[PDB]
Amino acid sequence: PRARATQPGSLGAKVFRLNNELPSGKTTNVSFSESATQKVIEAAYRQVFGRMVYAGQRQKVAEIKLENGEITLREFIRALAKSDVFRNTYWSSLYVTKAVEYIHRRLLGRPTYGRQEINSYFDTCAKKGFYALVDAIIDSKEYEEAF
Amino acid sequence: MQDAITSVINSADVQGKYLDGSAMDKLKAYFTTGALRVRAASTISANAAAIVKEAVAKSLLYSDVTRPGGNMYTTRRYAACIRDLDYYLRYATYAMLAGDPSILDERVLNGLKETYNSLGVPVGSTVQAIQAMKEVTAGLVGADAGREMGVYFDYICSGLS
Amino acid sequence: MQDAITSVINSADVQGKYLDGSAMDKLKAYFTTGALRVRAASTISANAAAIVKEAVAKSLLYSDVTRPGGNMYTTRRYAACIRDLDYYLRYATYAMLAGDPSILDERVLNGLKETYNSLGVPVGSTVQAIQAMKEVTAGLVGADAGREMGVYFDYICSGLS
Amino acid sequence: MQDAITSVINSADVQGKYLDGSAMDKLKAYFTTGALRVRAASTISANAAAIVKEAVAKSLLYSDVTRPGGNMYTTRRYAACIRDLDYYLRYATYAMLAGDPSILDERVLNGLKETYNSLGVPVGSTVQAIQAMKEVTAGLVGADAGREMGVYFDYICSGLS
Amino acid sequence: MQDAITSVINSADVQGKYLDGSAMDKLKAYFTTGALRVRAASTISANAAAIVKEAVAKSLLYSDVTRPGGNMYTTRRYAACIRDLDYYLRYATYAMLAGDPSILDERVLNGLKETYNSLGVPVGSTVQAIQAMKEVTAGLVGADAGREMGVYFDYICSGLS
Amino acid sequence: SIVTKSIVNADAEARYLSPGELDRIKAFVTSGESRLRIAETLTGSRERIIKSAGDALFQKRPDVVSPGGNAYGEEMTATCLRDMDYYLRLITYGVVAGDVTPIEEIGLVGVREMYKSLGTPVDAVAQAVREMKAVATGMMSGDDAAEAGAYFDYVIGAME
Amino acid sequence: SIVTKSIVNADAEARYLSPGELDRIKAFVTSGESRLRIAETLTGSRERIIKSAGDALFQKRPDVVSPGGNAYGEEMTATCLRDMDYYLRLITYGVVAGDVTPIEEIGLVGVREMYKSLGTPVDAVAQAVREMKAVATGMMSGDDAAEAGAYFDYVIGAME
Amino acid sequence: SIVTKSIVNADAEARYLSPGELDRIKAFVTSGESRLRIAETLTGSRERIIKSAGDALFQKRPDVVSPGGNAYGEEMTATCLRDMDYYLRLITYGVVAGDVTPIEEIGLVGVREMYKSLGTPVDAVAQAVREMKAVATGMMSGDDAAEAGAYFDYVIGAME
Amino acid sequence: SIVTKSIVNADAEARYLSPGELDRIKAFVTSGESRLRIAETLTGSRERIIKSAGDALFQKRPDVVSPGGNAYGEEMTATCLRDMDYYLRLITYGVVAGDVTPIEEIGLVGVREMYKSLGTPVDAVAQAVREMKAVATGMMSGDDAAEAGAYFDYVIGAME
Amino acid sequence: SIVTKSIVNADAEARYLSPGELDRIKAFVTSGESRLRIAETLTGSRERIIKSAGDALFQKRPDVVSPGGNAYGEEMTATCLRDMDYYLRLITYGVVAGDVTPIEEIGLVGVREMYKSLGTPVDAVAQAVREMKAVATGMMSGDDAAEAGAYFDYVIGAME
Amino acid sequence: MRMFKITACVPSQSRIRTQRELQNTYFTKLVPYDNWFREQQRIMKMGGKIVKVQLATGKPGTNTGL
Ligand SMILES: CCC1=C(C)/C(=C/C2=NC(=C\c3[nH]c(/C=C4\NC(=O)[C@H](C)[C@H]4CC)c(C)c3CCC(=O)O)/C(CCC(=O)O)=C2C)NC1=O
Ligand SMILES: CCC1=C(C)/C(=C/C2=NC(=C\c3[nH]c(/C=C4\NC(=O)[C@H](C)[C@H]4CC)c(C)c3CCC(=O)O)/C(CCC(=O)O)=C2C)NC1=O
Ligand SMILES: CCC1=C(C)/C(=C/C2=NC(=C\c3[nH]c(/C=C4\NC(=O)[C@H](C)[C@H]4CC)c(C)c3CCC(=O)O)/C(CCC(=O)O)=C2C)NC1=O
Ligand SMILES: CCC1=C(C)/C(=C/C2=NC(=C\c3[nH]c(/C=C4\NC(=O)[C@H](C)[C@H]4CC)c(C)c3CCC(=O)O)/C(CCC(=O)O)=C2C)NC1=O
Ligand SMILES: CCC1=C(C)/C(=C/C2=NC(=C\c3[nH]c(/C=C4\NC(=O)[C@H](C)[C@H]4CC)c(C)c3CCC(=O)O)/C(CCC(=O)O)=C2C)NC1=O
Ligand SMILES: CCC1=C(C)/C(=C/C2=NC(=C\c3[nH]c(/C=C4\NC(=O)[C@H](C)[C@H]4CC)c(C)c3CCC(=O)O)/C(CCC(=O)O)=C2C)NC1=O
Ligand SMILES: CCC1=C(C)/C(=C/C2=NC(=C\c3[nH]c(/C=C4\NC(=O)[C@H](C)[C@H]4CC)c(C)c3CCC(=O)O)/C(CCC(=O)O)=C2C)NC1=O
Ligand SMILES: CCC1=C(C)/C(=C/C2=NC(=C\c3[nH]c(/C=C4\NC(=O)[C@H](C)[C@H]4CC)c(C)c3CCC(=O)O)/C(CCC(=O)O)=C2C)NC1=O
Ligand SMILES: CCC1=C(C)/C(=C/C2=NC(=C\c3[nH]c(/C=C4\NC(=O)[C@H](C)[C@H]4CC)c(C)c3CCC(=O)O)/C(CCC(=O)O)=C2C)NC1=O
Repeated sequence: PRARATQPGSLGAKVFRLNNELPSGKTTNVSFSESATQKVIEAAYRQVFGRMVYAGQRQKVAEIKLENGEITLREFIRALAKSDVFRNTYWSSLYVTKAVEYIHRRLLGRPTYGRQEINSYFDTCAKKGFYALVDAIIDSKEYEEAF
Repeated sequence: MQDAITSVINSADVQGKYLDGSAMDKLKAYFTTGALRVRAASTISANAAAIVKEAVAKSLLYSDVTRPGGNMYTTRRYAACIRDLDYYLRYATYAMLAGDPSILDERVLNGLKETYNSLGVPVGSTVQAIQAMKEVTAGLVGADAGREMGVYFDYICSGLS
Repeated sequence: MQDAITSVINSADVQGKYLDGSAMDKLKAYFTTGALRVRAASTISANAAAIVKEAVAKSLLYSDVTRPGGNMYTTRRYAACIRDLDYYLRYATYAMLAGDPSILDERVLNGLKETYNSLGVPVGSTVQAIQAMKEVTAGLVGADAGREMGVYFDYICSGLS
Repeated sequence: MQDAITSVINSADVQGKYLDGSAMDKLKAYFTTGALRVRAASTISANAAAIVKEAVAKSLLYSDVTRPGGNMYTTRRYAACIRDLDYYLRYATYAMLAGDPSILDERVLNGLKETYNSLGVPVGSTVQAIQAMKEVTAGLVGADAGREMGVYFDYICSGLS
Repeated sequence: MQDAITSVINSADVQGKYLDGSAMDKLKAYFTTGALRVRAASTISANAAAIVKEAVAKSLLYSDVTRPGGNMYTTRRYAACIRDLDYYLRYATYAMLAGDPSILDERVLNGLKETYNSLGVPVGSTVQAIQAMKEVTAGLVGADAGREMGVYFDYICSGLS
Repeated sequence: SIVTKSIVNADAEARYLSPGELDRIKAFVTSGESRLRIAETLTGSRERIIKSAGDALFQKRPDVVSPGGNAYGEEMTATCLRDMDYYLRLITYGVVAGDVTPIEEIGLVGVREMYKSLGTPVDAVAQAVREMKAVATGMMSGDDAAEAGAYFDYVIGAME
Repeated sequence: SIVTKSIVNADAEARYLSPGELDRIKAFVTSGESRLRIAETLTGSRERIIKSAGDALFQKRPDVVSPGGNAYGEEMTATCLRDMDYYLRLITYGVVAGDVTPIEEIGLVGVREMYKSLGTPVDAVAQAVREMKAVATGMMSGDDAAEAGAYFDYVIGAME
Repeated sequence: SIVTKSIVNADAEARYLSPGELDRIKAFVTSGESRLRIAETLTGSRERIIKSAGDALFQKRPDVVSPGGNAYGEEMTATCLRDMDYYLRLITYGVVAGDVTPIEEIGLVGVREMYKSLGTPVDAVAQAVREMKAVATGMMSGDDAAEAGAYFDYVIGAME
Repeated sequence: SIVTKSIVNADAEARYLSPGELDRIKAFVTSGESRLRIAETLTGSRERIIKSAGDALFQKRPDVVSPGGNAYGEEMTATCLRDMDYYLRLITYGVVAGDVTPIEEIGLVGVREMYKSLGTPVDAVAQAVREMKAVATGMMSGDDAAEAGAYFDYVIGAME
Repeated sequence: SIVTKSIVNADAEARYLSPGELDRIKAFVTSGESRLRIAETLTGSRERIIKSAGDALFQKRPDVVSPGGNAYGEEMTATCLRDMDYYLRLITYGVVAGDVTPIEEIGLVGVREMYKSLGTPVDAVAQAVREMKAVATGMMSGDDAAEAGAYFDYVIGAME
Repeated sequence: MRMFKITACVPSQSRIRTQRELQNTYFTKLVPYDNWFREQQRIMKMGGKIVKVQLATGKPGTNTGL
């Protein structure tokens, strides 16, 4: 449980980090920084939604706030997951328990462990709703320790 | 998830045809009943907790299921039961507003039987609880609004059984 | 985020009084403007892409910015420029609908100044482009709503400069 | 992140011209340095741990820092110190390979100053350790590439101080 | 985050010595206080909601804050106020158990000042509420542990002011 | 109002306002006179509404006015009527707003937590707003009573 | 539709429908008769709308019918008029439903990807819907033309 | 219990039981005799505990038995004493188990939601457990009263 | 260049440069003369390449030069050839860089968005760079034509 | 100490302290005298422990005192005994803390990295703390030797 | 929206990594008001002192409109 944060090498999926922090005022034309930031935004779009979303549907306001550097990658993934296209795709078409399970597999990278964990997240879905479900998944200590 | 309008449009689109007179008549029927649907939805949103607690007071209270050994015994199980009944009333209100029970089998009745069978939840006792909830809300909103609520309550009880 | 209505309610709330007749006067002023605000908003929403392309064709196109040596040279910077202009027009339409420039001070002009200093964006070219867009939308949707868009575009320019 | 090549392309791009002969002169200067840059980079990559241990043994070991009372006392702070030194050496090798200190200004000296003020890290001991590492790598890989590493280590010290 | 024990170990560690007899004296002082610290902590944990409601009923209730015009007017601000008071009481209980106010300086008073300036929270009303809570918990759990809670509540007030 | 809610909806969906909700804002604009009349009649007879509703609440639920209850004494009953005054005031604000959101911002977020602190039974407050609803809809004409009863119904729904 | 959107927007928020949303559904329910009249106006005269709009489009943008363009030839021009017929049908659906979720949820999501895979200029399609809007709002009364032009406006806006 | 809690806390950590946890289990195993004596003290005199605690509660909080309160009438007062009997039984379970996971895991998780759905003031229930604690710790020796008052303290703390 | 890309790869993986990519930089260093020759021949005959490729594009796709199309008129055709000049210039930059990254930074990020704004059909631009590729590889020797055609191929791949 | 660790455990699990770990803190409070006696005897005889353990280590592993080894010379052997002094000091700190966490914070995080830097064989340091453990448990009474040997055992476990 | 601009710094404490990680240990970002308590508790659980908190947008003393 100390090694939740250790990334797998060549035996699992690759992990994308936003470590370069896209920093520039008076940026070079052939700056390599924006291109890697586009790679990371690409990666967040296809890990949250699964696929690259259609061209009219992607959020440009959260991409712009990330490339300017005011929000973190965690809050950017929270703004991707609390969007209308994500909830119309995954939360509004499905059963509530199946939506809890699939949103947990999308945002935490793993299926749920047991019943307490599902009785606690679907209670957050009960008294508060889907937005607090995304907020409680992104809050969790496994998310902060893993990513 | 589709209301009466979206289902009419989906039928006319799967046909590939334009909206003929029968579709116009169906949409006129929905546009006449919609104000009654709105007022019944407001009246049900008024008294959510009262309808739920009167349904438990009619059916589930003072029976064996609230006694030791019952599935409604503990405070956790009581809170989850109130939570389940609030879900049934809320989604019956949604299906009343849409005029189509597609949300019920999309989002309530999808894995509900297998969940209740895995947990050990009695399906007959919760069907009686939903029936008492239907009886209370039909006493609340009147005859015809109670009937158009009870058709979706009977849909939930039929999909649960 | 406040309307004319929410700012009236807020001002009557800080001092602590109920609704007085002067508040009702401001509210009826807002409504009698708000009908034509709706029609102008629909007209701007219909023609936003042509408005932005006429704005950049009026002011920014044959200058040093869209040329080499300017901050609008590459296709990355051109796409960012068109996106910045679209966002100015959209937020001006929101401020026109609400009847209050609090959204422009809240979401647009919050940190736009310092990132425009830090990226080296010229403030004067942006202000010229916004004013060109202002009389483009004034010639499109009409005179009084042209003035409506005018004070909100001027609010954006004053927060920018 | 720019090389000598990318900075040449970038400078010829801001003013808007094609490649002139002076740009080709800078490019051939970069190549004739770049062959020995490669061999020096392989030598530094081979001996990085010995370079860092000789740097700390030269300057930081028998002082008050590695002693109690200094910022290098605990094993946590010692491990952080060795990691900081390894990162300085690695980024100096990257800047030596690229022929441009833009990476040091981009990734190293971005917010390193304020966290060094906030954690209470001594700037002078770090600068002494980097200069000791500089002549350690100069005695290792040779004279001209020693000067190459020298201006990039000096760039790190000037951004630090 | 340090106890009396961890601060003793830390102080003996910075100068570099082993445990001396005066450290054992401080440790036995901590233990003979710590038994009644445990009983007072259980008493405070049992009655925290009544303590907070008596604190706000003593000082904040019939003033301008809980009235309109104050920062405690809306139910949002009232709920935030009760949550702030509960957090002050909980962290005071943690500091009482540890025997060290380092937790209050670490987690409570870290950035609480500037957000209290920025949201416009009155410092004086909060200090009065904390002192009212202080003698409420003093009358609850007793005299010596009342003094224990007193210096930690005073630490919170001094970090606040 | 309805305009702030339509704006935050078009913002989160990152598009302009649809002509449906432009027509909604236009219909709200034209119905301003009816809501002004409703809020006018409510601000007119607030004392009579509060007095009849408070006596009906005390007749229905005597636990709050009993010894040992919450609202016991002159000042406690006066503060109970003051809280009913605040809720009828927020009812008028939401009636003139066309939306329930100022009622949400001012008096619906933490009422369970703060009444858990004061010791007020929240279902008694729901009964009080129920009596205020019955009296105010008894005063109004039936269509305007339906409009005001929508907001009253929302308040008692968010209570219990 | 309006009812779907209100139900979903209350559904994520874990609340019932607010009374303002309920009178929104009520006003849409009352305006459904005028919506059905606009739908019959758009349905009954689809031949002249598609014919005149195709004529004005190919007059306005002649390069797409010239050799080298997409809609060159008999069957290609027939497919072009078929695509215009599809968009007029979606306009009728959006007129009846009271919102643009039929139009967007059927024929506007991947329209850029589809027309890029076909090799079609999307601006000329926007001009086709513009000429359809001109012929259609030339066919109705004032408020009917405004209510239909809202959805035509949404289609041309969702093109570019 | 103590053994369950130690096993689970070592179980998440992927380790065996630490020796400090093992002497914790050993000390609980030795103190089980005094725990069983406190349990027989609480079990054998449950009639007088429930009777005297109900008497002192209705003396202290008379509004819940007055008309208008929850426990008004014969069967409602019988159900009130039954709920107090439930909580004394859970107190006995927590006394035997050496930890509050029986009490919390049976009758304290959704206690707020249940008593809000029934219409019950939870502060009066906390007063009921307070009077039960007074009668029960008036019935034992000093350390026995402290060890039982720890679990009574946990129940009143978990109420509010 | 290849060195910036290897440096950002070793940076994100937080290690030194591997001897494989050191050998890659060394091989790039030795192949500098061949890429200088390729970029030399391309900068020599840029006008002939642009003229033959533009006439081949206008012969292949006449929709852009038709009335109503994008590139209609003297100045519009001249700006079309100017855009082909910019793309051949970026082709030479990427040819001398050994990497496609300056072509990405200068002219590949938002070309779909900006050509959606201007109204330019992007597939026509892909055909233009296809004709420039065919003509430039017709000019070069076959191995150097393969190298330049790799970058041309990358540009038309990022276009369509 | 045990209290900081129980507090960070109750913090991450976002609850109050369980009565099990309250009993854990109370038992730690009562066992303070025994741990004071253990740390007292260790702080008494630290020089004899260090001298016998260093000579036993040099008798067991002569590679460190050989020419070419790490601890060669007067000052190097004195610094070796100084490092053994630091580790016995941290052993006493963890013995009086009731937890291994100050030993972790001060001297267990980067010992492999820093001894990779200095050239010290870390398994030789593990042998040194093994000899210090054997000598200190030879000095103590068997129960207190078990307690001190738990912390010594933890240090040699975190070493190798 | 009442967006807070925070200039906080996050500590190391343990698990020394060979990644660069300047962007985690010192940063300046902006977070919304409603989750500002949660995020502040994350910085408190990490153990790093926060330097400056400002309110980027919105006004104190507003009962309606947020
Ligand atoms: C939104 C669609 C949906 C529904 C309906 C749903 C139900 C659901 N009800 C559950 C439990 C429950 N449901 C009941 C309800 C009842 N038992 C009785 O005796 C009564 C007859 C009946 C109430 C009227 C009880 C007592 C439990 C708890 C079982 C337990 O804790 O062992 C559980 C077990 C996990 C948990 O409590 O939080 C689920 C997933 N989940 C969903 O996603
Ligand atoms: C909702 C309110 C809001 C606004 C307005 C906003 C603007 C914004 N404009 C930006 C860039 C830009 N904005 C411009 C603007 C212009 N081109 C010019 O030269 C003219 C002076 C002007 C065209 C009218 C340019 C050129 C850039 C990109 C410069 C660069 O970073 O390469 C960026 C950096 C990220 C990006 O590349 O887009 C942001 C965040 N963000 C917001 O959240
Ligand atoms: C663990 C340490 C810790 C503390 C203490 C803490 C406090 C804290 N108090 C806040 C607000 C507040 N605190 C108060 C306080 C008061 N009401 C008054 O008027 C009195 C002066 C005082 C009641 C005793 C109020 C009114 C607000 C909300 C003001 C607003 O933003 O609308 C906020 C902004 C977010 C929120 O709305 O809760 C934080 C983060 N955060 C922490 O992490
Ligand atoms: C606009 C949003 C809003 C609400 C809801 C609000 C409630 C509120 N209710 C209060 C008191 C009170 N409210 C009640 C009300 C009740 N108890 C009963 O017995 C009745 C059943 C129920 C009346 C419906 C009582 C008895 C008090 C005094 C409590 C005390 O003094 O302990 C006070 C304390 C005095 C003050 O500062 O004015 C506030 C702030 N304030 C607000 O700004
Ligand atoms: C209801 C939503 C919907 C749309 C829009 C749709 C479009 C659609 N348009 C097609 C072709 C086409 N559509 C056009 C249309 C045009 N080209 C022009 O120059 C004009 C600007 C424009 C019409 C005015 C043309 C020319 C083709 C043939 C493309 C080809 O043959 O390569 C095809 C492929 C053949 C087929 O199966 O019909 C589809 C699927 N399908 C749908 O389900
Ligand atoms: C072991 C954990 C556990 C608890 C606590 C529990 C409580 C519980 N209390 C109930 C009723 C009740 N409980 C009370 C109790 C009180 N009202 C007051 O005024 C007093 C303050 C207080 C007791 C001293 C009353 C009055 C009712 C009847 C509510 C009604 O009839 O509406 C009911 C519904 C009827 C039934 O089946 O008994 C349950 C399930 N069940 C459980 O399994
Ligand atoms: C190096 C990266 C880069 C690119 C790609 C670029 C494109 C670019 N293309 C432009 C115009 C244009 N480009 C075209 C090109 C075309 N339309 C057609 O018919 C042809 C098929 C196609 C030619 C392949 C046309 C017609 C215009 C003028 C558009 C107008 O005036 O409306 C302009 C406006 C004039 C100016 O400021 O120079 C720019 C900036 N600029 C850059 O810096
Ligand atoms: C409390 C946590 C802590 C530790 C662990 C620590 C270790 C430490 N060991 C050191 C040296 C050393 N330590 C050794 C020890 C050894 N080599 C051997 O041959 C023996 C097998 C082994 C002894 C067990 C030697 C030989 C040196 C001198 C190394 C040199 O000078 O190159 C030094 C350098 C001198 C100084 O600044 O005091 C430090 C800081 N300091 C600390 O604060
Ligand atoms: C890629 C560029 C980059 C650098 C350089 C970087 C440095 C960096 N150095 C740090 C600490 C440190 N750096 C030192 C440095 C030193 N020891 C001394 O006393 C000397 C003056 C100097 C040894 C040469 C120390 C002692 C700490 C830890 C202080 C503490 O937080 O306890 C920290 C805080 C987290 C940590 O504990 O490691 C960062 C982020 N981060 C980056 O992303």
